[PDB]
Amino acid sequence: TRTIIVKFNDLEDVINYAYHSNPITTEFEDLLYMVDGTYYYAVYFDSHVDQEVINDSYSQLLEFAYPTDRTEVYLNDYAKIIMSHNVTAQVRRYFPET
Amino acid sequence: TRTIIVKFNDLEDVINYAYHSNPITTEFEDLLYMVDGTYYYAVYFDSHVDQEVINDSYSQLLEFAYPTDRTEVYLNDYAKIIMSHNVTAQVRRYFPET
Amino acid sequence: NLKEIEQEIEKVKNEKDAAVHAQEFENAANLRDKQTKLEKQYEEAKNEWKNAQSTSLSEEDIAE
Amino acid sequence: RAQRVLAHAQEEAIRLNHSNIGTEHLLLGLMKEPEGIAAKVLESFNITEDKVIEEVEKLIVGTLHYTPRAKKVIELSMDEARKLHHNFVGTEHILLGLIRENEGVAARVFANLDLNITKARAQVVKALGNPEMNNTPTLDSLARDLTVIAKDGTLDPVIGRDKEITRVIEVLSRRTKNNPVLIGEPGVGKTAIAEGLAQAIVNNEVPETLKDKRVMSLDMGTVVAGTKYRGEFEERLKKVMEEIQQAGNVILFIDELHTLVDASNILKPALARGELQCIGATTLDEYRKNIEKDAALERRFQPVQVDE
Amino acid sequence: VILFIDELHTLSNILKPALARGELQCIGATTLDEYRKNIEKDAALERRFQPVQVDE
Amino acid sequence: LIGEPGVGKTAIAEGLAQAIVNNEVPETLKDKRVMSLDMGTVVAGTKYRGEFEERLKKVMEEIQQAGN
Ligand SMILES: Nc1ncnc2c1ncn2[C@@H]1O[C@H](COP(=O)(O)OP(=O)(O)O)[C@@H](O)[C@H]1O
Ligand SMILES: [Mg+2]
Repeated sequence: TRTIIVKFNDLEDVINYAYHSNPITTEFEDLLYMVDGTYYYAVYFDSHVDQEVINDSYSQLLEFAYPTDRTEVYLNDYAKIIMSHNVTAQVRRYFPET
Repeated sequence: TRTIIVKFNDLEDVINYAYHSNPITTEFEDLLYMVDGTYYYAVYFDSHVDQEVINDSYSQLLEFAYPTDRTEVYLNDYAKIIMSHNVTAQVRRYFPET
Repeated sequence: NLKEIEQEIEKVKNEKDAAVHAQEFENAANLRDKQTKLEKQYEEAKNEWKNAQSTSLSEEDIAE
Repeated sequence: RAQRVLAHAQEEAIRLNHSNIGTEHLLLGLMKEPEGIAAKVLESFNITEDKVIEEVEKLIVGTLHYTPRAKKVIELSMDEARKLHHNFVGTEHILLGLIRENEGVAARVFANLDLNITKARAQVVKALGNPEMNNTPTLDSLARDLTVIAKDGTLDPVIGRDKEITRVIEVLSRRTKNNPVLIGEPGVGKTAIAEGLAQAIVNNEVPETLKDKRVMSLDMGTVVAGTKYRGEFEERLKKVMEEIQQAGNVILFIDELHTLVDASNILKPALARGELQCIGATTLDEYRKNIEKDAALERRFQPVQVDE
Repeated sequence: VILFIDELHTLSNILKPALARGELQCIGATTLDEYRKNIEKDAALERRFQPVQVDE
Repeated sequence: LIGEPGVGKTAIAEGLAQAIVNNEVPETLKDKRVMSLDMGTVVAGTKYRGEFEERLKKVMEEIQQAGN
């Protein structure tokens, strides 16, 4: 699948990934969802990206967050979109480093 | 295998082997390890020494020593090298007769 | 009162092992010779003990 | 312990110029220390340093911190040290922690290099293992062993009860009625006498006769499980008895001996025959009211007074 | 873990593997009638259990 | 054997057994087995109905068959 989701317990973990992670030099589209305070990170890859970069990212998120416990359909239903197409840039611009 | 490891409960057994044993006129390299007071004896034969001679020497070792209770990897990690490349000779030259 | 030899035997053996653990072989041989001497003295003490190792039941032992 | 891998982690982070310290860095450090058990075990699976370096480079300042997954891996490795390896943690514990947490860049490298997880765990266990690969089950369950506690050193010391301990020692050395009874008010130290006897046994103070005899406190809490079934408690009493018989090195401490004097007809032949040696603790009033009345119990037990 | 067992009187030698040496910390509760009858009459329970009277 | 405690009744039974072993008894008791039975052992583990009677009956039948 080209749609992954990971689970950030707190916005501190999101800030940690935005600052201290150097993701693979790849192009992708990022959306941030929130339900009951839990942050869900959804990134969508175009038709030219390999699943190896996807597992590497899912591990860096896994190095900063947890695997998703909610399906994509459930998040598209009940989760409020918080950020789209720019996650790291906007948290870096607003939030400072830990 | 090319590595023979035997365990000496005490130093007296090491001296007993050093003086009272008559190994086959073979070429080998020997080291003496020590963990928790227990002594371990390792002998490495050349590539040209046959396996039957290895087993023969191992069974000659068992007269004065017990079969090893720790693997070679654990010994190389944790055990301290007490003597190198000449165990019988150095034990004989340092400690006197029983 | 023979206990005053076992403790020094234990101390000498522990010092023996600690000394050989540090690749100090001359001190090791000296300590081993001392340990052998102390072990022989302890064996001699045990020998005098078993030589001292008869008691009879008297009328007073029963009166008590 | 081997902290040089943790020391590597920063150095390899600078060398690769990464902004974090991940599980792949820890794997690179395990490679950096060839002496390690983890390095040898992973080398046995043809997983060597240059291949790991190439895989990490294919896969993946100053504010470098261990990623939450790296911290989780370290915590798991400490928890894996609960394999009776005390506080000290080694490289193979770290490798086992990485194996258990099959998530992260290290897990991705293992999958990419086709390394089996269960086989690696078995290899580590065998490397840590031993290459070369009587008892009273019921008594050890319903009774409290005092000699093992004394050997462990957890038993509290006994002070000043030298005369009582010597009296117990000389009573136990008799041929016919070698069963002492400790008579005293509650809370004076009657159980402390048995504990001190166990300490003397451990400290090699007892004579040659009691040199290697265990002191097992037969707690009489619920040995009488059911008072209505015929023989339900008699059966387990007989079982405890023949277990004590088959291993003739068990001294038995029975607190509140007067509660058992239902079991008189079973304990009487064994005590009179010499298969069981017993130490009892009772009160003077209870002793006079129960044990002194029966002449059969007097022909077995010898009173010892424990004073406040 | 601190173990709580209500109706303690419904429960010694069932649980000495953690009560003889105090491995289980019993924090149970019972009435005075069910305490004097079977808890006060036991030697092992007197060694470990301490009566905490609960007031009206 | 009737007597005060500690007079030697069990000693009397043991002496009879020793006389059997040393063979100083009449011919009718030359090779008899003196077997000491404790009733607490017989009653041990007898919760269900009829088990004690069954055990005692088997013991008696064995005594009758052996005859010694
Ligand atoms: N002589 C002694 N030396 C050390 N501790 C003692 C001594 N006598 C009693 N104690 C302590 O005081 C407590 C008293 O309990 P104890 O008198 O043994 O109960 P019981 O008399 O019912 O056997 C024990 O837990 C023991 O630790
Ligand atoms: Mg009798």
